[PDB]
Amino acid sequence: ARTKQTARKSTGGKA
Amino acid sequence: GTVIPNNYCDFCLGGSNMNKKSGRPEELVSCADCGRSGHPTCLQFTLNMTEAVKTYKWQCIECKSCILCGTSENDDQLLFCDDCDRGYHMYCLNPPVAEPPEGSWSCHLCWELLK
Ligand SMILES: [Zn+2]
Ligand SMILES: [Zn+2]
Ligand SMILES: [Zn+2]
Ligand SMILES: [Zn+2]
Repeated sequence: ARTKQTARKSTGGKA
Repeated sequence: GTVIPNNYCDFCLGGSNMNKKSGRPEELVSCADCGRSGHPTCLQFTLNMTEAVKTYKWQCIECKSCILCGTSENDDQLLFCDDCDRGYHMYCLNPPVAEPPEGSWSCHLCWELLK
């Protein structure tokens, strides 16, 4: 499952 | 408010006419609150998630607020639905949840709609 925190960490390419 | 969707993807800088990562045209999805945009594939969304996020006021990771209480507190506890990307605090669920599940978790709205 994703949380905001894990999603931030796995989507590093976001400006 | 003063929101205008950005015409470029935060990840690859391409517009809807050309995703620079894939080399294909691809629509942008844009945050309802801040206007930041991304190609769904750059956001790593499935195709079904892509369709879902276009049906409601999707928010980007930074703006995401809990559907149930409306806050953006406790990033470590704000689950994102794996079918629609809406955010729910684990402590706003009932029964509340102690840890993010392994593998997919989907919200009650999607459970109602799809099953
Ligand atoms: Zn892109
Ligand atoms: Zn946003
Ligand atoms: Zn909440
Ligand atoms: Zn959902």
